[PDB]
Amino acid sequence: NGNQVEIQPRANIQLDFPELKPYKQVKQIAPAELEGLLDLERVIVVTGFAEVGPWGSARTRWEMEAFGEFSLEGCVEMAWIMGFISYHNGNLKGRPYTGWVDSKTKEPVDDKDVKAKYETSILEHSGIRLIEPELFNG
Amino acid sequence: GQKGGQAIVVHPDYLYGAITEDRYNEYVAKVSAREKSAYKFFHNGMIY
Amino acid sequence: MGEPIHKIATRGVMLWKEFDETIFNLPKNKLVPTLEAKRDYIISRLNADFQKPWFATVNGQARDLATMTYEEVAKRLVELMFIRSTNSWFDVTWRTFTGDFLRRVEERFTKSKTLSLIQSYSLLDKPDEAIEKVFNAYPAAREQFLNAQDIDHFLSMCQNPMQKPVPFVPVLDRRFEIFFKKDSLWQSEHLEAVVDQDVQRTCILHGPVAAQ
Repeated sequence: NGNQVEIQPRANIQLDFPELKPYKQVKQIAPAELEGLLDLERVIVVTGFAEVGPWGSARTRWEMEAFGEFSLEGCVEMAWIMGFISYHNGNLKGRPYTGWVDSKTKEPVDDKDVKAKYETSILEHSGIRLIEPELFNG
Repeated sequence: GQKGGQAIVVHPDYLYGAITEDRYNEYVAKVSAREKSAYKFFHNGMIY
Repeated sequence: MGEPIHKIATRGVMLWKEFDETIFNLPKNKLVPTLEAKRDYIISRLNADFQKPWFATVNGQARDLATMTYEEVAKRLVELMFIRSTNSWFDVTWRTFTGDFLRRVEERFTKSKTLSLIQSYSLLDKPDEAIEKVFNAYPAAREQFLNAQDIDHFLSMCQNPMQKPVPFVPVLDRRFEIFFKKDSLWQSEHLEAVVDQDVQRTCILHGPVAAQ
């Protein structure tokens, strides 16, 4: 007699702003008498936070802390932080390319392949580990 | 050096009980717009 | 390339002449600052008086690719490349362009290996239903601006040689002249593929003396 397309995930890193409920539910949580009782100039709130640490940013550190391993967005962020991957937009070996390339070899890297390519080295060079003299002036 | 400290952080949703519905809704709209701009900036800044 | 052409003085051609003497004759080191200074005026002129409008225009509000949602981009592509009168895409390479964009949308907003919801681009012969399907599967794409990488991908595939040039201006940069001028002659015979079927937006070659 003679002669399905599959879709690969691409990392979509989010900022993770707090979810805001409808006024009805949020009104249900706190006493009804609280409305107009507080001087909101005297209430201090945290509107942003960040960190630089052994597990990267606050996003990647939290992934490691809460779940013990990196999602795709976490793996891509750790790879980019550690300089394993870099973004490219232009001609690569003649053909145009838009996406991640390995920082050293400049070969294209798909998001799905970041874990397989790099995760083991990311985990080996993150968190509590043997002191690396190159990071502390020998 | 005897430096002891404590902080208490409360869930942000308790704040909203202190304001009216109109103020809350206008805040929500403003935050949503700001978050979209922040995403745009974050990804541009990351890749470049 | 700078060769004179005799064209009917339509609003599109008048804009062409204005840009010829105001933007395209500028030296390289001045082109980008001028485009940046005149972005609003240029965008308004494109949307009002030219056959290749500003792409990032949502419901008449000028924008940028970075300030559009994925859904807004998909709908704009369908609005500018799909002819309602003939119920067809003006050409199949624009169909392929829109299908490529929807596949990228799925790739961006999917969490694991999955079957594409656009198995054959022939499903785009009813673009509304295909768009509804894609963005019902990935509702988060209706309220998130394009990832910067997807902006770059979109502009890359606006520059695909094996593809009919896109009927819009997607960005203001060093290649604005190419975006503005390339493939300007077919619109005279296919007004059904122009924004308002408006001849005044198109360029029609005609001799001055022979016109009499």
